[PDB]
Amino acid sequence: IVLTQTPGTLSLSPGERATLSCRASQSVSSSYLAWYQQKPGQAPRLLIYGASSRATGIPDRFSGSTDFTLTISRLEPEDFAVYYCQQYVGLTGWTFGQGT
Amino acid sequence: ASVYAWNRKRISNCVADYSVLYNSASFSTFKCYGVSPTKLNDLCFTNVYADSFVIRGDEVRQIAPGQTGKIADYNYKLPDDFTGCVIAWNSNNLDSKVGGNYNYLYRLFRKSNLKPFERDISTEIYQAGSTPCNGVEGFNCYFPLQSYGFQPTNGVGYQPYRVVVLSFELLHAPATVCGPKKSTNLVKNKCVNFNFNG
Amino acid sequence: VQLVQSGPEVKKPGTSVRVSCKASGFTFTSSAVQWVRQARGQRLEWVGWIVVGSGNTNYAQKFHERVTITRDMSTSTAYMELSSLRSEDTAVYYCASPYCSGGSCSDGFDIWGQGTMVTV
Amino acid sequence: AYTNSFTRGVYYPDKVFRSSVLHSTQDLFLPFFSNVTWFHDNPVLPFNDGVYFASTEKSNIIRGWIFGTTLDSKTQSLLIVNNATNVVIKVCEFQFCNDPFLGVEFRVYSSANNCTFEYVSNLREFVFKNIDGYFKIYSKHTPINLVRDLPQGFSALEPLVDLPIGINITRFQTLLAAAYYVGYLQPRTFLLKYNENGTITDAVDCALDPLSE
Ligand SMILES: *[C@@H]1O[C@H](CO)[C@@H](O)[C@H](O)[C@H]1NC(C)=O
Ligand SMILES: *[C@@H]1O[C@H](CO)[C@@H](O)[C@H](O)[C@H]1NC(C)=O
Ligand SMILES: *[C@@H]1O[C@H](CO)[C@@H](O)[C@H](O)[C@H]1NC(C)=O
Ligand SMILES: *[C@@H]1O[C@H](CO)[C@@H](O)[C@H](O)[C@H]1NC(C)=O
Ligand SMILES: *[C@@H]1O[C@H](CO)[C@@H](O)[C@H](O)[C@H]1NC(C)=O
Repeated sequence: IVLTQTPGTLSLSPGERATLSCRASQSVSSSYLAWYQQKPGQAPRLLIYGASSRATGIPDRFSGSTDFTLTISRLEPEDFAVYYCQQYVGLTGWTFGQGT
Repeated sequence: ASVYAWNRKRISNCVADYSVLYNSASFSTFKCYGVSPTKLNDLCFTNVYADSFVIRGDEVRQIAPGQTGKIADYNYKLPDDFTGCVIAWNSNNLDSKVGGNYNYLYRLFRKSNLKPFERDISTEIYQAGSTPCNGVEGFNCYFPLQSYGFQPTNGVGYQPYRVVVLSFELLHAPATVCGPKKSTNLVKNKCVNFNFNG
Repeated sequence: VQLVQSGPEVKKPGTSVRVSCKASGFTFTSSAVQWVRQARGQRLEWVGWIVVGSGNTNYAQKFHERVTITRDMSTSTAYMELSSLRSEDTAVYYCASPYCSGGSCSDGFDIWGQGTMVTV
Repeated sequence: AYTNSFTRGVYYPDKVFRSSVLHSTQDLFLPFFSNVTWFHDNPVLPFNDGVYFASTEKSNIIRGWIFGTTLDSKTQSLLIVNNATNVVIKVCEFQFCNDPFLGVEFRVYSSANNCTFEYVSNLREFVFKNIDGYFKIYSKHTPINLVRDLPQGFSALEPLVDLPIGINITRFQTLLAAAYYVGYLQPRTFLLKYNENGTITDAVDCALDPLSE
């Protein structure tokens, strides 16, 4: 599959809320879409899995939900990262979006 | 049979010539539990169950009471108080194929461990996560079985072994399976200590 | 619960690189490992993955023909080898797995390696 | 209907040769001059300590039996069918017909799961008893010169089989394609008269009356 990640850049001051979006090229099960947070220079970590569930260690600053989203209820200095969506439907065709 | 789906043959109402199995050099494994391998003929049972299957060499060690592992827990489990003999031999030249004999499968994924002599032959895709697989393999959706790549070029630990486990069961019954009886020449016109049947 | 990735590599074009990650603190043998790569300043790309239990693999179509993923349970380690290396393969390689305890696994890749650079 | 068992139902207690001796033994025997049921059909009958059976067919219509408890596949049961040249004895969790029969077609059972045992080998008399796990069958086949009766004569039935089957028998039923009699054995004492050739030629039922006693 091909996943489209928008916006290309999300510029927003700390203390505010952010909206991120991932678009599938076909209808897919929400159960296989996950969101990752990549702090530059580091490996990414899982935030949301199954489209709507929080990963262990993820604060309530973040929440989950062809169009899937990631919501950041509030931004702290450590929440400035490039976000990616990843799809695991089936055995192959797995992929990541371009990165917010 | 595949180890995940072992073949149980019931032996009853017959004479068990255990001496053949014991005496031959065809076996690499002959592990007797609760019984003596040279006295098997004198042990009468209601039922003898022969569980027949193929596993790889490294897994032969799992066919025993008190053992754990992929075979002991998900395919063919023996009870801690197992009574009987485990007989096995190298079958590399019988089962292995040049391109790999993949007709033999074992269970890798299961919700829980097997009970002693439980035979679970389900092929349902194993759900490792909380997401229903619905017949589709993928992340956290794995087929529970995998084949053995049995080949003539494999090292011993990966060669096939044929395993037959003879489980000895004594019930509130006549005990119909016993070994062959000793007999000697009849001696007439002399005092002898005799035994005619009973 | 950590997945420890091997150090950096420098290889010539036309050759091959081997990278690996060791699992510790979790049930590696009931898990799965995916491999991804990221060039500096670029997006994270999927390379392929392996189911540790079954050893079955699948790959991204763009790498498929020249990439092999395997594992050895005795050292709790997942391996990936990339052949016919190109200069475009200069990237940081990452590995990841779900957390597993016996037969119960997480629903996403929570455990990640630190990232290792391969230069071609 | 009922009839007089007279002096029938005696069998050789064991596999022992005895010559010109009167031997006193207690075992399950059909009491002399006991009351036995005369059947013309094949309903399910109880099996107590053991059963005495007799039949008088010239066309060999009655040729089998069912023994067990539930007879509906819940427990093990014994099916015996004596057809043509091969009599088959089989023990399985049979699911029997509610009205089993043989034709002149086979409709005895619809299922036979978890089989544990199988063996194949005028006036006809049989004794069926289950002692300590062995189902012992005794039999005799003699001429018949009566049309609707049980002849007042004497023969001891010889052991046929001793099936080593762990079967609980509380009920039984006959199988037919004719008339038969059913009696029950009791733990009575008999004085058995042996001849010089090891056969039983006569017997006394010790509980019949004060003279026999
Ligand atoms: C058997 O008992 C019944 C009474 O229930 C009696 O009418 C019948 O005559 C008896 N038959 C014999 C042979 O004693
Ligand atoms: C008697 O009937 C049984 C039915 O199970 C059959 O198998 C057997 O061959 C028959 N005997 C003869 C002599 O045909
Ligand atoms: C089958 O018969 C054996 C006795 O020979 C018994 O132990 C076993 O439980 C029976 N199987 C079933 C499913 O009832
Ligand atoms: C018959 O049933 C009793 C239980 O009422 C049991 O103790 C006995 O062993 C059974 N006998 C056979 C031959 O199954
Ligand atoms: C016993 O057998 C002999 C033959 O050896 C025979 O002549 C004799 O009449 C028989 N006696 C009886 C009572 O059967």
